[PDB]
Amino acid sequence: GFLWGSAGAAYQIEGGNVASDLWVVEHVQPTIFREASGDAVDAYHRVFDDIALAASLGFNAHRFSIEWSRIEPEKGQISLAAIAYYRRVLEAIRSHGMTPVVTLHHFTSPRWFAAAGGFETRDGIEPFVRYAEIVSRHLGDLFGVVATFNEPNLGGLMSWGSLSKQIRPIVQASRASAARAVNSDKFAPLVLGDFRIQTPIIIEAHERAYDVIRRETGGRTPVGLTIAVNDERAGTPDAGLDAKLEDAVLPWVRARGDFIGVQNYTYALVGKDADLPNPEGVELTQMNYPFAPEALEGAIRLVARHTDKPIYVTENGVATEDDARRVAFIDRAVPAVFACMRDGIDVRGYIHWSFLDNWEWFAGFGPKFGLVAVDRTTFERTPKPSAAHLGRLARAGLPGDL
Repeated sequence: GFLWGSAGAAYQIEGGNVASDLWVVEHVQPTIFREASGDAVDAYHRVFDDIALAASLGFNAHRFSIEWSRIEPEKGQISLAAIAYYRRVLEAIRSHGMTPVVTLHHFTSPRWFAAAGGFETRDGIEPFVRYAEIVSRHLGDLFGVVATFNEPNLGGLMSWGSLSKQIRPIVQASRASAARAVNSDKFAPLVLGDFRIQTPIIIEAHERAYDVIRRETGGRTPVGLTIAVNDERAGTPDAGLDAKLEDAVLPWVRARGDFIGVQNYTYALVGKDADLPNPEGVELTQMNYPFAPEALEGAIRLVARHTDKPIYVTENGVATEDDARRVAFIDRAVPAVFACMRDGIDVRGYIHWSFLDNWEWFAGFGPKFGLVAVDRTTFERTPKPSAAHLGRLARAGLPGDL
């Protein structure tokens, strides 16, 4: 049945991911990271409590990522302890009646992989595939739904914003500093790589990993990818919508796969060659883009205009210090999904970002996306009202129409 879940990503919640490329990036100059990820919210130790709490809130699905840097800290060196740890995670999700939604790659890579150029060179396809195979061999029988890559299209999507053009040389500088730090001519974390180079290479790696995963799970597990999708709206009559979609959406939607994971937060006003500034008058989130749950519908519709694949909402949420606003956002976001399904669009789940307040990459711990707050001295969890709220929406489930 329809999935009702919460989401997290390993690097943003687990803590201690020293083997991951973004750690090196975190500790060089110049600095693009506000704040070290460090311990995040210590979900490495608290994950089982989090799973029991999620089940208890009424969710039937649990999205999490497997951190490749734990499984393969050095090239060709496989951590059986990390594989067993993630198997305990999966079995804990199953034990509490939930469908595991597993992300194999969520922005970060092992240091050596970035140092070899990551996905900016086709040499990067082979290791990922092999990684996707190993985990599939060891854990595949417990997978519920599998996304190979989380938002590999983010670079192309945000290349239409002004921020990315302004910060770009600082990002490339910290890349070069990291490369020096690891004694390499290259350091290319996926989320810091050039989307124009990476997009076809990553797509190729996804289709190969797709075949391998389908093989290792006897074709019984949906395998796909997730992409960031705005509600893209024409901001001037000569909007570059066609070009932006070729840059950021269409190649990913057209790749082989069992579904498209739609991850939407807001709308974008698209000019001729770049996005337009935010319309002022309008409420923003901590991420400094408009508060807009209805955008979800647009996003879904957008994807449905260009594929017949089933759609999962693998991320949807709001960064705010005021949880009442998240309650309103959710009360408007779920009916948007329902509208899309009433028009025959095949949506198969709604997964909220995020379960916990966690480390929001460059912005640090500032942005509060979670249904559950965390004291980062004790790592105690305190559910916000929205947690039990969305829980009750999950129990209510689909309307009679659907």
